[PDB]
Formats: sequence, C-alpha cells, structure tokens
Amino acid sequence: GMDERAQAALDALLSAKNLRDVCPETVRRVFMELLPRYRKPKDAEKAARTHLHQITGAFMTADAQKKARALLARWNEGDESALAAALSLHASTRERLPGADEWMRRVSPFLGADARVLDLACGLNPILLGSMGVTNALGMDIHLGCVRLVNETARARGWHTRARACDLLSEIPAEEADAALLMKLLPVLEAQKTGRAAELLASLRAPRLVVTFPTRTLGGRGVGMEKHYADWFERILPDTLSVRDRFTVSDELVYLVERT
Amino acid sequence: GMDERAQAALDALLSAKNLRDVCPETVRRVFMELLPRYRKPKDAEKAARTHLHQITGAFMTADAQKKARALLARWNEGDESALAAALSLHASTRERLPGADEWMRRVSPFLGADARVLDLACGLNPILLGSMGVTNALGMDIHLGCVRLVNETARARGWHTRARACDLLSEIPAEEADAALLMKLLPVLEAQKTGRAAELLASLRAPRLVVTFPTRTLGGRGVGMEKHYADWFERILPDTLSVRDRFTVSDELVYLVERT
Ligand SMILES: Nc1ncnc2c1ncn2[C@@H]1O[C@H](CSCC[C@H](N)C(=O)O)[C@@H](O)[C@H]1O
Ligand SMILES: Nc1ncnc2c1ncn2[C@@H]1O[C@H](CSCC[C@H](N)C(=O)O)[C@@H](O)[C@H]1O
Repeated sequence: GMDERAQAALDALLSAKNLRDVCPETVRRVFMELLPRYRKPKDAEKAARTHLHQITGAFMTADAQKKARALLARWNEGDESALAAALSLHASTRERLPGADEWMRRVSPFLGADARVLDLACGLNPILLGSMGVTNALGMDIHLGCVRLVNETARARGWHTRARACDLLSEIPAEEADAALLMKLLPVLEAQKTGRAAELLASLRAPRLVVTFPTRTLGGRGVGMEKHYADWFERILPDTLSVRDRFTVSDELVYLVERT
Repeated sequence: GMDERAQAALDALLSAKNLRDVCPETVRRVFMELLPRYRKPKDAEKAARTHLHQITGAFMTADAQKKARALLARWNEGDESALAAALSLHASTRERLPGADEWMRRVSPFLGADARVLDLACGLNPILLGSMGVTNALGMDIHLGCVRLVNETARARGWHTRARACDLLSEIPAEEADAALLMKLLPVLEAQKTGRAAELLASLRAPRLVVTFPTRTLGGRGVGMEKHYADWFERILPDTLSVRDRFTVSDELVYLVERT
C-alpha cells in the first residue's frame, strides 16, 4: 500500500486550486515518479508542483481561463472580435498570433483541403485554427481547462473540431488523421521521458506531421536554442519519416514532415 | 516624434494589469525594439507582451503577489512558517526549495561569512537567502513586485538586505560586493541582447560569482539543456574569470566562479 503521509502530500497536490484543471492521473503519475527521490513527501509535493507548472501550468493561469471563457463568448456574437484577446491568454497561442497569417500561408497547403487534423497537446491552438478555416481538428491535452474551452467554442461556432483529455506519456493517440500537429511539444515531452518523442513520431497514424520548436530569442541570439533543437530533431527523427520543409515564423521553428 | 497609433499600442501595454509591476522603462525599451519589425503597432504590442512574459511575467502572477504578501506577514509572526508557502509562489524559488539545504551547504562557504552579496535579477531569492542567514544582500530586478516584497520582508525581519529596480540590459551594476549571484539569469539576458552575458560577467565588481542554469529535465533527459548551457558558458566566460567548481542541485546547474 501507500504511506499515509505520502497520500496527504498527494492530496495537497490534488486539491490545489492551481491544479484543479489538470488531468488527475497526470498529477498522480508525476508525483509517484518523484516520490522515491525525496525523504520528505512534502518535498516530493513541491517537486511535483514545479514539474507540473513547467509542463502545463505556466502557459495559462486559473483565472485567465474564466477570462478567456467570457471573451470567447463575446466573439460568437460576431461584434467584439476579442477572439484575438482570448487566444492571447495562453502563452503558446499569443506567441503565434502576430505571425498567424504567415503561419497559415506556409503550413495550410501542407495539411490539405478540409483535412482531419490531430492537434497534440493542443492548448488553445484549435480555436486559432478554427478561426482560420481549419475546423476539423481533434485536440488533446492534459489541461482540461483547454479541452473544455475548445469544445465549448467549437459547438457554438458549428465546427466539427473537438478536444479530449490525453496524457502523451501514457497514450500514443490511435486516431486516424490526414495530419498531426506537434507544436512546441517535443522538448517538454522528452523532458518527461527519454525516447518518448521518437516513440510518438514513429507511431502516429497520420502521413503528414507539423513539428515545431520555440526559438527563445528576444533580440539577441541567446544560447543558440534554435540550432540546438534542429540538431536534436534531426538526430531523433525516425528513419520512416522525412523532413519536407523547414522555416521559422514568429520565434517558432516549423518542420513539415512526411511519412516515407 | 512618435506615431500616435504606436503610442496607443504602447499605452495599452503600459496600462495592462499584468505589467503593472514591471519597470516602465523596460516595457518601453522592449516595445521600441520590436516596433520596427511589425507593420501594425498592435502586432508589436502582442510581440512585446509575449517578450515581457518570457523574461519576467511567467515566474510570478499578479495575484500570487498579494498572496505572497499575506503569507510573509504570517511568517514574521514566527508561528506559521508559511515562509515556504510564500517562496513557493515565484517559479525560480519554488524550484530551489526542496534542494535549498544542499544548496546552502554547497554554496555558502564560497560566499564567505557575513558576505555582502549582490543578487542580480533576484526575484524572491533574497527572502530565501535571508531565512538561511544570508542577510546582507542587495537584490535587483525589473519586477518591482519582487523588489517591494523583498524590502518589506527585510525591514520586518531586521535584515540589512534590500532590493532596488534594475534593468540589466541598460545598467551594469556598479556596487562593490564580496559575491554576486547570477542565478537562472544568463540565458534570458543573452536572449535579450547577444554578448550581454559576457559583458556583465566581465564588469561586475565582485571577486566571486555564483552562476546557475536550469536543467529543464523532468525524469527524461530532454534535449540535453544542461550540457548545452555548460558548453555555452565555458565558451563565453571571460578569460579574467575561472570556474572554481561545478555541480547540480535540484535541476539547477551551479558554477562557482572566481576572478583571476
Ligand atoms: N504529457 C503530456 N500530455 C499531453 N499534453 C501535455 C503533456 N505535457 C504537456 N502537455 C501540454 O503541452 C502543451 C505545451 S504548450 C503548446 C500548446 C500548443 N501545441 C500550441 O503550440 O499553441 C500544454 O498545453 C500542456 O498542457
Ligand atoms: N533585463 C533584466 N534586468 C533585470 N532583471 C531581469 C531582466 N530580465 C529578466 N529579469 C529578471 O530575471 C529573473 C529570472 S527568474 C530567476 C530569479 C532568481 N535569480 C532565482 O534564481 O530565484 C526574473 O525575476 C526577471 O524579473
């Protein structure tokens, strides 16, 4: 069985306001992976909180989610167009908003007309996509707040797009699709389990993949993250896959990848 | 002069709740660096918001700051010891809490007894330090919320420690000290201006430096960030400085650096 003081620490994690919208099985998995590394379960709890913030919490806060909820409601009015204002509330979509036009111009012909699109670790990106005519996507994420907002917005707009819970460390999505998006995802997945990026890429049942990385440059060249991600990606990419194209849009390094 | 629509976009940034505690000169500098790269000043505004979130906002939210305020008040009662609970509210200090004992055991003999310590881009770290007997530090940061909390806590505890506003892209701190801490700082500084890390290290007026990097590992080895930071650091380190020691504590790669 489980130690009682360990369960109290896990309980503090599971009842935390900040984690209320993370998949509980993910919270538990992270904590149990860390629990054998600290003598004090309260130290495992702090370590799990940090881990969970790094992999999902930092992109969107708890009350910015209710704020995003109310903004997207004003967008379906068709007056406000605070659609930009809502998508600005998740760190990964706000990063993409200023280059979104360039991004769709350069990526959408790869996806194909009316493609069935899987958006893996989707955050709020399926709302951005859907606004730009890509309305047949299936998002998935461990952040049930993201999932909920996507489904609500899609049903209100008449999109076929939907989202569902998914922890990519314990599930390789089995859906069929024309394309899958792995945007700003592989580094944080590989941080959670060595080899997991290559295992995911080799097993997805979509012939075209869009894989992207953040270039954490902000006017200076930084420590060279873009080249480091590129080298790593080219080294782990399964031999069954081939890069069709590479380019950088608004501090996002984008790869168009084809199944050979 | 400045374009009026550009100033309206800057004004939206300067009046934003999320930025209310960032140094205004820093907000303006970031926006003016980006303003010549977008045709629409509202796109420069979104880009500046993203930049500013990456360099300072993501570590601590706006209301977690009032929460930290109320927790630290209960700690000076000497009953609650929610000191751990407050320091858990800034991402960089919560990362360090579980290894803090190991961290002080391994770093403090380098600082020296009753050292005068500069804490550059200090976040809430001077409160963590001060609790552990390092009570003569001068923190500095662009986050005036951090600065305010540090000064309030220090005066209530009787510490000599203080903090002040400082933008490390436009100022090389001129203070004299026994040691300076550059913790989880050089990558984000170098992302803002190429060469700025080496210029800062070569000009600080302290004979001992503690320089640290996040190892963004979470159970998997990720893309190899630790080795990448190590290689970069060894390449940019000014020849007037020498690494005395290196070790990793709680996903922080730590260098003890001596002026030769
Ligand atoms: N193990 C995991 N399984 C599923 N999603 C995960 C995950 N680890 C992190 N995530 C999700 O990965 C996302 C990283 S931010 C990238 C979001 C989106 N692809 C975009 O580019 O806009 C977060 O939404 C987080 O919830
Ligand atoms: N140009 C700049 N000048 C001063 N501080 C900066 C800065 N860019 C980012 N920062 C600060 O750098 C910090 C990075 S988080 C690291 C905080 C602290 N050293 C610790 O390890 O706990 C944030 O507090 C942010 O406010």
